[PDB]
Amino acid sequence: SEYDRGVNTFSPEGRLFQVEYAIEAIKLGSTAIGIQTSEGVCLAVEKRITSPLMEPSSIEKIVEIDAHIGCAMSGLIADAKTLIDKARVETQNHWFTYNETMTVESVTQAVSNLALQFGEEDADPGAMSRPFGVALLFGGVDEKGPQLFHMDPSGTFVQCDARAIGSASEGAQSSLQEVYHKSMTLKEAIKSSLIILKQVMEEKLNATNIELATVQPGQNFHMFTKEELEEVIKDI
Amino acid sequence: SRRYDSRTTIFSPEGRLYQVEYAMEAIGHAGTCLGILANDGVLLAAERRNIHKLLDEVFFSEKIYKLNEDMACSVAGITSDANVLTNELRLIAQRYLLQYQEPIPCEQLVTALCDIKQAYTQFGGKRPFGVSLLYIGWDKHYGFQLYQSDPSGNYGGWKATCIGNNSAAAVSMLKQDYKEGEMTLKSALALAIKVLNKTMDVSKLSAEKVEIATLTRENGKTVIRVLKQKEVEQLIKKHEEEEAKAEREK
Amino acid sequence: TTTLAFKFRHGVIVAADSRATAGAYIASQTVKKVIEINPYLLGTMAGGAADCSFWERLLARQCRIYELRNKERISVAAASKLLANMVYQYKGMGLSMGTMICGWDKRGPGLYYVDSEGNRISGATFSVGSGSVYAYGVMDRGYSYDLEVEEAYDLARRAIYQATYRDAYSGGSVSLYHVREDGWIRVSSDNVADLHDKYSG
Amino acid sequence: GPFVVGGEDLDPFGPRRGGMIVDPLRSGFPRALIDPSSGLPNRLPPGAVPPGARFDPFGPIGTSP
Amino acid sequence: MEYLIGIQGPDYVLVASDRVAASNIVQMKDDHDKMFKMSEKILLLCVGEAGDTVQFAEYIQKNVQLYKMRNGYELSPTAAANFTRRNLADYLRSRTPYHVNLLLAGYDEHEGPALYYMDYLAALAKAPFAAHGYGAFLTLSILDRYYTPTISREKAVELLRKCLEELQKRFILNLPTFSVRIIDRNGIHDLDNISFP
Amino acid sequence: TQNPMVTGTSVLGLKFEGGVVIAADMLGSYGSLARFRNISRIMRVNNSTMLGASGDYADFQYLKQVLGQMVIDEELLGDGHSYSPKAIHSWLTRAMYSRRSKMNPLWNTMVIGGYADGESFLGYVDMLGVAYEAPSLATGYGAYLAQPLLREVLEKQPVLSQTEARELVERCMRVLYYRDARSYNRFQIATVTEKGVEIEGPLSAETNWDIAHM
Amino acid sequence: RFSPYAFNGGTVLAIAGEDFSIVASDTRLSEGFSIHTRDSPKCYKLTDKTVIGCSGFHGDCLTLTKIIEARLKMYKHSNNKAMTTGAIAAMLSTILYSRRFFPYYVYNIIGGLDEEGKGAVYSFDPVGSYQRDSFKAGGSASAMLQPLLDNQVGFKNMQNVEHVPLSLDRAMRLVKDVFISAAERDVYTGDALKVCIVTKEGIRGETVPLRKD
Amino acid sequence: SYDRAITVFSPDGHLFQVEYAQEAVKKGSTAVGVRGKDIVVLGVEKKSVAKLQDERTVRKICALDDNVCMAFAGLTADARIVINRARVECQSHRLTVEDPVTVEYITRYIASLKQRYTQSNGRRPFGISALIVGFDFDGTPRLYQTDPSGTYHAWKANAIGRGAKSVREFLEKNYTDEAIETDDLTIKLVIKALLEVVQSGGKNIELAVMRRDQPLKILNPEEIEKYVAEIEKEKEENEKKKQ
Amino acid sequence: NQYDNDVTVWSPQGRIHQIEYAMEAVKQGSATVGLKSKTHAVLVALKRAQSELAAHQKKILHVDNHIGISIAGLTADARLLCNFMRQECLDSRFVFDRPLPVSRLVSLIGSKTQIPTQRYGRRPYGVGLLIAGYDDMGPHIFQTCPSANYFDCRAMSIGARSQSARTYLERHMSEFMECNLNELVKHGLRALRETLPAEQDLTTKNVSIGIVGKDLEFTIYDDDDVSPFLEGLEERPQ
Repeated sequence: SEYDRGVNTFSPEGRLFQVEYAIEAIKLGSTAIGIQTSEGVCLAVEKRITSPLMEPSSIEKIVEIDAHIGCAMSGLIADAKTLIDKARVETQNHWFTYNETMTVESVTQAVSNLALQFGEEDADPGAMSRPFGVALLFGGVDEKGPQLFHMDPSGTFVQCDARAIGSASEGAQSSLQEVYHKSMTLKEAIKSSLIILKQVMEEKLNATNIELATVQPGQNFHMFTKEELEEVIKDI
Repeated sequence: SRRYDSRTTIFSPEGRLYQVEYAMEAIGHAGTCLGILANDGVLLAAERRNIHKLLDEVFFSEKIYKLNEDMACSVAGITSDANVLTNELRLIAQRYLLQYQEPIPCEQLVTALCDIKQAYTQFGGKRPFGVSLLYIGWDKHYGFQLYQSDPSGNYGGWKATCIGNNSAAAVSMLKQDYKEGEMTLKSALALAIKVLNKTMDVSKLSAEKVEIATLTRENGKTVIRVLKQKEVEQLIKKHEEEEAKAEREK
Repeated sequence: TTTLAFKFRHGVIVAADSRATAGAYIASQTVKKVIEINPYLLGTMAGGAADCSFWERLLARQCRIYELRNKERISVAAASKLLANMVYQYKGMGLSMGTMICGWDKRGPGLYYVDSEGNRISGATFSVGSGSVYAYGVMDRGYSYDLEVEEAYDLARRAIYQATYRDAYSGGSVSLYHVREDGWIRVSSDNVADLHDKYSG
Repeated sequence: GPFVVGGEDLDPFGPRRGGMIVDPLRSGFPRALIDPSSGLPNRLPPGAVPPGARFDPFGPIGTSP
Repeated sequence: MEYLIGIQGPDYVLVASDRVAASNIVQMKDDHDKMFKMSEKILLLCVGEAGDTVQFAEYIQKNVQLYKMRNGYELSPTAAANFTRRNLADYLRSRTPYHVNLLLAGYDEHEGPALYYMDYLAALAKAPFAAHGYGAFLTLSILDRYYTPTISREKAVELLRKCLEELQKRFILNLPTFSVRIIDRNGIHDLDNISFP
Repeated sequence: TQNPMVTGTSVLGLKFEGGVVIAADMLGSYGSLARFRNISRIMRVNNSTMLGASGDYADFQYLKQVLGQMVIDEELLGDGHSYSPKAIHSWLTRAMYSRRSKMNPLWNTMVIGGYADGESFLGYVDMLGVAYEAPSLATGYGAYLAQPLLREVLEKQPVLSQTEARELVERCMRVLYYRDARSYNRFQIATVTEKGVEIEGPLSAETNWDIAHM
Repeated sequence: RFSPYAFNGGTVLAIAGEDFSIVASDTRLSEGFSIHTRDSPKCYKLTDKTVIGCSGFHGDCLTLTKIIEARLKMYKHSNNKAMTTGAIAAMLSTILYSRRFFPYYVYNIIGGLDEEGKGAVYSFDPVGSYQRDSFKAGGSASAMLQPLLDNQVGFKNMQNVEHVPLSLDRAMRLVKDVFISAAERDVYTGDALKVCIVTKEGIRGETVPLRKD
Repeated sequence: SYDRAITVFSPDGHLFQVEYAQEAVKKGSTAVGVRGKDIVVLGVEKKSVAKLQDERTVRKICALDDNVCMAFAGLTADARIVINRARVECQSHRLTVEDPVTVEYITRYIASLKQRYTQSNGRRPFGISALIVGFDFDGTPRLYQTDPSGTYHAWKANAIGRGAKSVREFLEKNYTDEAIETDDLTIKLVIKALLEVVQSGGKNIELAVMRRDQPLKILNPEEIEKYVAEIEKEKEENEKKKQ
Repeated sequence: NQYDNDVTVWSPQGRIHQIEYAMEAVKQGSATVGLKSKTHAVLVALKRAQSELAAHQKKILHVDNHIGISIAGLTADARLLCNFMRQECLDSRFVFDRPLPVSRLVSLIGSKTQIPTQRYGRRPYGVGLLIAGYDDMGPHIFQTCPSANYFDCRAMSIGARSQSARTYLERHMSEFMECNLNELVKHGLRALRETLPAEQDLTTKNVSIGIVGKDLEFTIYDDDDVSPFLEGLEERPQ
């Protein structure tokens, strides 16, 4: 039933079946929220711990692409590993060639150029047999100031002022539309992100249920520690 | 192209590889191969499924193949796949000897062939080899050994095992009758004869329907020899005499 | 070219000259022969300037990738091994590099000498370049593991100064670096004429 | 040939030659390589012109016998 | 030039090597170990071209340790020596040849002590004693004169000291210190360095 | 080409008001031997470009074939775009540099003359990929024997008419016949103008031998 | 045999000011004892703030300039912005090292303005070894002009001399004078001097005749 | 030359081949790993005891290096391939880095290999889950678990294979800081967790122990039976405290 | 049916359904309009935003100094095609030192996009392009299709609800030729606005303009550079 069609067949509506199925697969992931302000970018992801014997510190849904770029992922994290490695290698290659830092848009474009590079026929061994099942939120600070980007397995990437990905991306985006404004500060962005995460998460928000990282002008990628998270969740 | 593909290396909804199970059914339809490990040696006892009055005499053995100076194997399943696998086994043994100037340990050879089998069961789109193998040999690390390999690529060491037709009954008989640590080659041969007699119930046991090979150490050398017709006839005669004595004493 | 590095109780002292020559012609007197690979790793230039710069920049890229992947800084031994394996693939093709990889890691101060021929040796004191013999003599006469920081600075400066005095391909200014547990610092950059005034005078 | 670098910058004695910087003009690049016999009906003997001596070509490049 | 020497007794192998790493006319290292521990009872001693020695020795070491990890037991010294010879011979005619001179010392639980000699051309020879380098010329005669197959480890150390004293007296190279190791049924034991201050 | 076998001697180029003129002798030399005395070393590329080459004649024939095929393809497209003399010069430079970088050079030095959009083009390409434009050109021995006279005239008179350019070219050809041992007294003169490319020949130069009595 | 290289002459000079950069070269192309042409400038405009000077083997110079132009266009497409002078210098270093075993016989000097608006000058060896300098002479007359720039711009071997910041007019006069001296003593330098002045208002070219002998 | 896409997305966003590989893992024998303060214990159930089989050849616990060892549940041959590749990677890392691997590094390598086999043409995903334990250079005990999809996590105690849900519930109810205070306590905890799904009372248990800077040690049946007898003694102690 | 899953399978009616599905993919994208005068070629694209907090997707891309394109359909396919075109233009400038003619680039695009429509396991490029260029033949407007067919157009519109834009372009094609730059851009903006519902109006956020001409390189006006072109546009006639 799943081999009736190739990986590169269009639907009668003009959509590739596999890309739509990967978009569906995204909605099973944990919710991630990115907010871009004039003071920086903040990323918040639900860890979604399954068992208390599990160590939440081993879950890495926020990663450091470079000193000025961070990535939040939702969907199939094992699929996001290779994309994150490609992003890191691209940033290092750009530094080697040009002695400068990549812009967030160029990194997102380089990662998105890998999305549709799948297919059975006319493919080298080791090529991708299917699209990726992850949505990436790229947040960073470059010469154009802090910027937030969203990428999906369709290969499309756009700039976002504030976006949510994952299972609760519909309710969170509606909440993001109300709370967000252009004059928002970084502290306000973090507080609103944590409030929306608490609203959408099944379990009670705490210092181990979530990840939170920030990138600011003049400061590297910074992942919040447990004491900082405890301080932020003190009053919400 | 996609329409004609059989997808031989895909999982089933229950986590099963159908081609491997079908190859194992093919194994179950093959002839009985028996292996017993003793203190002073290890033997193979295969059933001759190639029987006909117009068939010519076999060169060395129909189902028992020498792999190197210290190892021999017996095959159950598709014959030509068995030929391919035995050629590959000999190649692996010679490659190890070339690299290290020492005879290969038995488990390493079994592991190499099982790796080839697993590679066929995982990728390539080809059907798996429908052969199960019994391995006997001697090496400086573990002495006399007996191994069994599956078309899936799974192997394991044994003291006594059987593959092919009526293998479950033979396994039960060996479980009942094999004595760990007390077996001699003579008692092992008697047990092999009785197990072949009981399992091959449709055809009465004769020296022309079974092939027996033993592996012994003789003054620092490994001796792999196939029992002659008179020797197997004497073994069958002793088994029948013991059976008649038991019948009288009951 | 004269580059030297030695380990003592307060880290690794790295010193170098700054003269680049093309035949008998001085192309530049302001060459940065100490390569700041990372905030924790240093390298030296001796031989081909382009070769050393390119391959140590590749090493810097590799170390940054390693830190990103493993979430931990690479060690001095691992970085030197990476550079040696990188340069061994082009052995016999004409690359001329002699470099010292200096840093501080979990094992303490580290100092490895890596050349394009394939050598990779850990040691206490090293000297590379055409003027390395004079620097070796002076440093060995004045070296001790129990040196004070200012004494180590003076020893490195004096050794490089003597090497530039005796070597025709060494000159310019002496660049001094100190590798400490929390990264390296650029100590100074003193012109050879000022050192001549200080020492002879 | 003239693209040698780092040989003499690493060890005072040894087969390798070259400074820290690549410069063909400073490493015996021919520049305008002219035969001493150019412009002559006969070829000059080996060693006729001592190196470092003021020499005027007898003709342009390409007129070597 | 670097110096290796191996002496095999009834139940031990004694090996030694110079600790000098030299560039041009300068000794860059005074304590440089040339012995690679292949296994719990195998030592590989390698000299030759810069870079080639470490690359080849570490490749062989990793392969031997991989064998031990995969099979649960260790390679015998004979098998390890033959594997090393096969790899060196394969690399001899390839695009990446290794110019290395090797001494393999090992103890086998069944075969006993063993010492193997390999030149850069990858010809393997089993010897009761062997040496490598220019210092081999000055010490192989002493070894021939004084070695006996039943030599004890104390007398073996004395004979090695005699060879190193001859190296001090007659060799033109400065080889002041030597690392000494012994392999027996209990493994590899590091003996005191033989030095000439 | 490692060893050129049959070679051509100097090729001259000169710009005038209204077009360019190119001259080359009709001799292919096998070493010192004048073996092929009726070959053409000037080709018409298209209606606005002409080409003359020195050096290996087989390589010149190969380049002529390739360039002719390119022109045929571009005219097959029929979209109103045609290769300019500058475009041909650039393509030739790229091809020569690519051949030189593979250690398999095309042993030729070519002169490209053209007239497009009311401006003359004169281009030089050598076997190493060295290219430039100049109001006058001369390869081989003409670089020493013909170039000084053209440069002198252009320094006195920067702009020449067609008649003056042809007369100067004839004088340079006569000098080359006098002083070049690989030259011949049978040459062609090719002109490109607003009317197209016109190749004239064979032509001979009037020679004086009165210094033989001195 | 076959030589894939030739020396075509040409001297390239660059001086970096506080708010300006000057790149200058002669326009004579030669080979052996002959002159290919008297109008062949060695200065190429890369961006609105960067000018490169290439001397040496002329075919390599042409190929390298074309490759640099293509790479600048590729960067502008991929990054939606123009390359900076330092980025161009690093990219050129990588490009030159890409041919380490068959080098571009090119002497490269990059002159322009950095991100702070200050003049920047980068000198390159044929295999990509480069550093930032305040002034540099490259080509056939580099050995003649470098000590004079050291004396006059760097105020070296001079005492009781104030290190006055270098002005545009003084730098232009100095460049013209040093190229006049080079044309006097160097046989490959002459027939013109082309000067490119990189300021925040754009790039300005100027031509000065030299002797033709 | 076979380039068929085997693992593809379903309309609901599911990778059916990966789910079937996980189902194949669910049919394997139960493997239990528990992290302690100074020790790491791996316990694997034997599905059946043949009495005619050389037990040394069917061990489900193996060492990847001198500091890392793993257990598995699922397809034995795929596990053998994965173990061989992990051992080769450990040797390569010891070569290039001149340092022994960390548990996280080899776990990452194994997980990346599995993910590669879930997204490459002409092959099916591995049908094994792994429990990778070991000690880092600083001496910190580590326990990781991989799955056919290629995702890994760190754990204090975990169980894979058949009956893994009940064993994991038992570990959740029983894993305490005072239950791993001593090495014998950790061993008894692992044996008790295994006993919740296996029969024969410790006869069907293969138990391994790895200590700080010590080689991996396999308990003989005598030690396992002694521990089972001690566990029965503690059961009788609970009985006497009840009444 | 059984003929709509492979690009190598003809139907009994002499049609290939996968190509038509890719054409539907093109029809799914937002509308863009291309039109040219005697001296200029203009692309006006109606950008779309995923959400109120998301920036509008790029629709006009730089190819060369004389060529720009506007995309409609799969964005990754559009980026692949744009990279191929950029490489072709760079190769042309490297080999011949002249800009690549627009028609020859469009022919190359068609040749490249025809290959996947005839090989098993490949799929048609699910993007349609409007190409604006200027060369020796003047300004050009070109339209490419997933069917690998391309058209030379006086004006064209592709994307969702492009039929109204095409009708407006049909009406005003007679005067498109003699318009100046501002008039031509206003005509294109009116055609693009014809695709919008009544409650929606053209603003500086969802309008992107690309212009190339005789003395003007290809330039993209996106947010604040669009206001001069938007200024002067009358209200919707309804």
